Amino acid sequence: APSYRVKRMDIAKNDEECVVNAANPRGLPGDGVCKAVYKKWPESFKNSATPVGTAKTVMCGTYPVIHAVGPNFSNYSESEGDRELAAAYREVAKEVTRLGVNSVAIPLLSTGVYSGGKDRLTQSLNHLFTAMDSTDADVVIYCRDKEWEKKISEAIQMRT
Ligand SMILES: O=C(O)c1nc(=O)[nH]c2ccccc12
Repeated sequence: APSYRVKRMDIAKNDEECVVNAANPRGLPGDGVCKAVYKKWPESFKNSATPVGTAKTVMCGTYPVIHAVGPNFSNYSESEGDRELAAAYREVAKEVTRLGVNSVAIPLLSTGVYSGGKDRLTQSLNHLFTAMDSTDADVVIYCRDKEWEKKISEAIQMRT
């Protein structure tokens, strides 16, 4: 029976069958999640560019890296940003299904330097649930903060 879990650790050390990179539309290495991700799967960045609100899979050997591009809320209106964030997660669910994986390691898109300086834990996590609820995969959400870990865990436990 597929589950949602949260882990406070480096997504580059995930124990899942594939990883979602919080990517930029240029397909460039970047910093944060994208940094450790670039260092662990650099060959996954070959032709990894995909537009805001989309996801693109690049294989690193047989290990799929799903480059998902959340909106930078600095650049987007709240309404248009929300739509692009929902869309990015929809494309992640499609890739996860197409790959036939049993599990996926995923960050909360648009919650760091793309957040526009605002707390988007609930906004981002709800878009993640909406997309991934139609999939068969175990989902492991990776965060770095302790508080965020607690809140994500509570939101997971609240649905069951
Ligand atoms: O803020 C983020 O977590 C984030 N979400 C994303 O979808 N893409 C990003 C690309 C570069 C840096 C940060 C990000």
